[PDB]
Amino acid sequence: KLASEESAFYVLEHSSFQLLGTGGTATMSYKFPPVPPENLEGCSQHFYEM
Amino acid sequence: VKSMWSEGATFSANSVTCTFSRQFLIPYDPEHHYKVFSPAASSSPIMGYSTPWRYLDFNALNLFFSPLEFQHLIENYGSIAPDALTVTISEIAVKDVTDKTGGGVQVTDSTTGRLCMLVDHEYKYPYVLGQGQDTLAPELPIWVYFPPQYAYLTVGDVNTQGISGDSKKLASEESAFYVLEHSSFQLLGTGGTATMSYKFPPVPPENLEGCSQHFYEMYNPLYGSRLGVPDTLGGDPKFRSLTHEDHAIQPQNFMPGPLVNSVSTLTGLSTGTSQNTRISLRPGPVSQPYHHWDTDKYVTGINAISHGQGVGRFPNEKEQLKQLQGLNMHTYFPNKYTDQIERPLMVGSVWNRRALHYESQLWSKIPNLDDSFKTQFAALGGWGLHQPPPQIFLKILPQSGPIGGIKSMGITTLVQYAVGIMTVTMTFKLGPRKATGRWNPQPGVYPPHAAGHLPYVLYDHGYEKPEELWTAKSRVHPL
Amino acid sequence: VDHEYKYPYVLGQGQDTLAPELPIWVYFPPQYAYLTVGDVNTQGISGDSKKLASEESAFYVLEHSSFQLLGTGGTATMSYKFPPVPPENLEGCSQHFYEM
Amino acid sequence: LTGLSTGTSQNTRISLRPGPVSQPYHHWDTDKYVTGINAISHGQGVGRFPNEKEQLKQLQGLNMHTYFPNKYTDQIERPLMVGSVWNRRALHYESQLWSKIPNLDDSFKTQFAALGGWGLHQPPP
Amino acid sequence: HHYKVFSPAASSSPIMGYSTPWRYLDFNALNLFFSP
Amino acid sequence: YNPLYGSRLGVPDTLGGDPKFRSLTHEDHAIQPQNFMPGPLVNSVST
Amino acid sequence: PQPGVYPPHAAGHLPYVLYDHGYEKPEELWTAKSRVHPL
Amino acid sequence: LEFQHLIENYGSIAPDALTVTISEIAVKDVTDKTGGGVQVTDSTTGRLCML
Amino acid sequence: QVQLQESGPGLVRPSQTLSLSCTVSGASISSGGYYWSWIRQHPGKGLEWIGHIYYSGTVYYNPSLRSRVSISIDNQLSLKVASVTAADTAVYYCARVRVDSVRGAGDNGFDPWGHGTLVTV
Amino acid sequence: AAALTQPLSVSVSPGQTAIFTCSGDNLGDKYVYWFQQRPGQSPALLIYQDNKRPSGIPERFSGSNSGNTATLTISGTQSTDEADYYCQTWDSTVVFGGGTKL
Amino acid sequence: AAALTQPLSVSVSPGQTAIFTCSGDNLGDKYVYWFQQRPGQSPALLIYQDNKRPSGIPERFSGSNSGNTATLTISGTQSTDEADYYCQTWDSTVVFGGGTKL
Repeated sequence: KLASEESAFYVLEHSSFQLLGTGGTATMSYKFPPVPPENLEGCSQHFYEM
Repeated sequence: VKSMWSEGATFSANSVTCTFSRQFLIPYDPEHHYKVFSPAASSSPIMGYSTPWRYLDFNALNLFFSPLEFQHLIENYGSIAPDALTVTISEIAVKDVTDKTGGGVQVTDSTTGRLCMLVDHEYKYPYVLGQGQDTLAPELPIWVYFPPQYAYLTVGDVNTQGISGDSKKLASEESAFYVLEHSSFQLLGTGGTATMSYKFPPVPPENLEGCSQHFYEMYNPLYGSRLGVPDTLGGDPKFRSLTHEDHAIQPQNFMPGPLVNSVSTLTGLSTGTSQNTRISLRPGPVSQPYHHWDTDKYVTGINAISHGQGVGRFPNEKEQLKQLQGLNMHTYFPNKYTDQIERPLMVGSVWNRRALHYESQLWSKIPNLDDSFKTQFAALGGWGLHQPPPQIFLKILPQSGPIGGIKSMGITTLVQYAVGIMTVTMTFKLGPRKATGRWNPQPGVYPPHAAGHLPYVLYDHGYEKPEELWTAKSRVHPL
Repeated sequence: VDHEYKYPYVLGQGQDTLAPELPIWVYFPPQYAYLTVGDVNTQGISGDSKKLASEESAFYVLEHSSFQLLGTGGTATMSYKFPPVPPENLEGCSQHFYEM
Repeated sequence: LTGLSTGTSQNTRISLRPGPVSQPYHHWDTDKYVTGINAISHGQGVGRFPNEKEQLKQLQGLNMHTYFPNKYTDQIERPLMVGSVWNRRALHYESQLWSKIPNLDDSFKTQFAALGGWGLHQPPP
Repeated sequence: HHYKVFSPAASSSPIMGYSTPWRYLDFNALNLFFSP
Repeated sequence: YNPLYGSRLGVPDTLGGDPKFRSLTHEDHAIQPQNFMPGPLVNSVST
Repeated sequence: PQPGVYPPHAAGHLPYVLYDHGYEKPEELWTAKSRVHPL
Repeated sequence: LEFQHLIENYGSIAPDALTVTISEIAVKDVTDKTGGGVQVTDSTTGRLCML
Repeated sequence: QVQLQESGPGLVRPSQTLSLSCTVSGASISSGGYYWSWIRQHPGKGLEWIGHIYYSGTVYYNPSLRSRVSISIDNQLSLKVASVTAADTAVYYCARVRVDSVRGAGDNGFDPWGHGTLVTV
Repeated sequence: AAALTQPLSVSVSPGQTAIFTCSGDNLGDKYVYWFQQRPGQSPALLIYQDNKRPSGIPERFSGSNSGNTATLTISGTQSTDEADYYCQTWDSTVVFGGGTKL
Repeated sequence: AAALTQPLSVSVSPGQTAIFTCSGDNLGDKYVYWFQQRPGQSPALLIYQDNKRPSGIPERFSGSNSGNTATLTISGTQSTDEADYYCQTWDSTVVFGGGTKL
């Protein structure tokens, strides 16, 4: 598989770079979208026997 | 406060602000001398001075623009002209080597060493920045910049001392010895920062758009011509009128531009004395192509520069072959026909330009000698201007110990080197694209390649540039 | 009216369709046509060349525009304003320039 | 005939017919009318040419050679010669008013076109 | 009301045009604004 | 120019359709490419 | 550089332009996904 | 150049002020590598008596 | 491959112009950046450098033998050392160096040498 | 530097090494080139730029350049290495050394 | 690195050691593997990852990898260690060494 016109070469050094020396601190602070829950509880009944 | 490595262009309908950042390295000088020269030519020799300083040369266009950003520049806009420039020297880490004597090199860090930075805002020292030499910057942001040593040529007095014919340019009263240590020197220690903040003069734009029309074919293809053309010669003219098929004798109101020694395939075209002094004016004027595409192959010219590689990397000037220029373009005169290769200036004329490309210069310098014409656009690409962006000279210091009271103990220049980060931002006043009621899809903007070997991308130092230069005139005007 | 200069300009080349010199004759305005740049081929028997269409060639359909439709009795104006141009100095000289 | 002409070897040869604007193509010498290779007729033929008597005065004209003492070399072309004055080819009653300066860059001088007229960027639409 | 490209086919750089079905007007000369 | 460092561009070696450009060193002073030409010299000669 | 946006053709017969009812459309359809996301 | 500008422009000279600033001081110490001979680190506790 | 062949005149004692020549085979000398040296070696002693020349006329000399020798190029690589009252005959080599990039320190050495000619004085 | 120092001659046996000295002021920040001159023949470029060897020179030659000296180490000397070895630098003209006769 | 350097042969007696050299550019930040090839037989993995030995290899073989070289030290060579020893790294494909003939 050789390179095509759709192939891409993302050099990460074209960006903003907190340079972050000795003792430095940095944060991200993401916020999750509204996602449906995972319902950590089983069932005491078969669905075909209701 | 946040310390950042800044890089990237931000476009607008108005100007684009393109910054880049590299890591520089002011290496060392074991002797802080000035080291005049000893050329001693034998056939006008040269005479120089080798300053112990480091300037930096961010001249080319392929540093401010990524290839994606250059492609976004070409397919969206129709002009470009710079208007501002700031050069920030970021975090400096001047350090010293302790010579492990069994390992050889051990690099600790020095807090007392400094980095003498001088900005030449007054243009006191000679300007060697815009001549196209092999020390500019790395093309990719991961490599380390090694800035070049400062040196300059002066004018002296040619003598003839030797046996056969040995000439040597010695110092005259007009010769000059610019010691750079008679200046103001931001001393710029470890962690220090310094800026330049230049502002470009009003320069004419570069018009990144071709033409969909020949300049000599701007008439209605029907309807003939109101004027006449001679038939008989010799005192009895007997002029006749024209029809719509007379295309080779249609009268034009504007002439083409000059073609002073445009030929095909040393010194090229050259001034000078009898046959052997002969300094070269190599890439012609700016009004001439040196590489285009005729009906079968690529014609390549005597007056061409290679821009790399050899086989050469030449810009395809297809927008000069269109408007009545080109390489083997003779002019004819009916004088009692005289084939001439030189075309004169011809008071009403239009010659558009040699096109700028992705790797071209930005400025050079118009020299301080007077009465320039036209000089708004230099050769080798770029603009070329009175008062160009000033040179930023960077020495480190000669910290010179130890002694011991009488002794010349140690090395007395101990050893020091400085690394850093230069973040250079430049804004380019872009013009809006010219209007076309065209209905055709304009040709796409992609850099030229041949087969398999794609343009700028890493392959199995990896990264390879195309065979031809990526010119900037690929959309149509429509004239 | 082509105020944006989108279409090619064929007006000022000196061809035999301008206006009547006398105000009693009827003007027949000329048909619009233009030349473009294409791609020269060589197809035929001996040497026959023919400029075919290239990617730089253009097909300006004028019906992609704004069109004052201008029926019976209608009026329409243009109102151009000339740039500052140097004058034409309609006066000779009573002196040679090399004899001053 | 083609007048003065650029182009390839001998046969492509597009014509730049009415010279530049700095040249006459018809005036009156001591006996007759001299009429030039680079003339346009403006009608009729015998021709209808403007009598440029104001260019024959100020050191221009048709058979005006320049001479150089190089080791004289008769040349018919005269160069631009950094301090120069060439007044113009005169406008007449039937001349143009504008033509167009083409959108390609770096014009000189192009404030006045040939065939009469001014010639300007952004002409009357 | 076609557009009628061309068919010049020179034989010795030919031309290539388009014939728009429109009418422009050309008041360029000086002898129209001024009487003698 | 800087009297060191050569030149980024090239200069022809062979002529006749096959160019074979070469690079430059710092000693190529008579073939250094200039971005500005000199001015006109219409009949400058000596006696 | 992202790939250029031009309608597909094969040889000589260019896309939408008048030829000697004249006007001819390309052989393949001009699809709309020619720049990359990057997913 | 400044002395030449002094002679060709003026006709007298007399001093009236003088300041002497001792700038950045980097008193350092040699550690005697005994096989290299000299290794210069930097000292922050050493000083420079100025009178 | 590039080979360098010399030319020896023989022996002249009473102070005549010692002329030599070095025709280069394999590659022309006006084809790019390469110095062309003249190097001596006394029999029983170390090497000695006279000077080198570029194809565009510029020539560096030894500071001890500066006012005696003369290097020149007419596609011949001549050497015209005069004032032979000091009896130096030793040996005359030709050598080629690639021109360095930074002009400060020599990046290359004398890889293609000549065969050497034995002059007598 | 401008005057390279080199001793007269060295003595070696087959099966060991022979390291020479090319002394010089500030020779660590310089390039040193070694030349192998067999008797009756021209010299050949032995070791260039203090570590490298060309294709015609075998892989038993190696050198160094540290401080004020530059050594040339022969690993496993054969019965054909009895040749004068000269060190050469560039103190802005050319500086040739004396030569260690092997 | 991409070209490993190794000398021709070494000479030893019973009762001592024989240390070889496997030179290479930036070989300290790499893995070097040693292979014992007795004559007439295939090679065997002698020392892997610059210090370790497998169960079939006895505890008298040990190596190192520091700087630009990697050594293989045999402690108390017997009369059966006369074998070609090759050093092998991985410069993204595989790089084999020359071989010190013992």
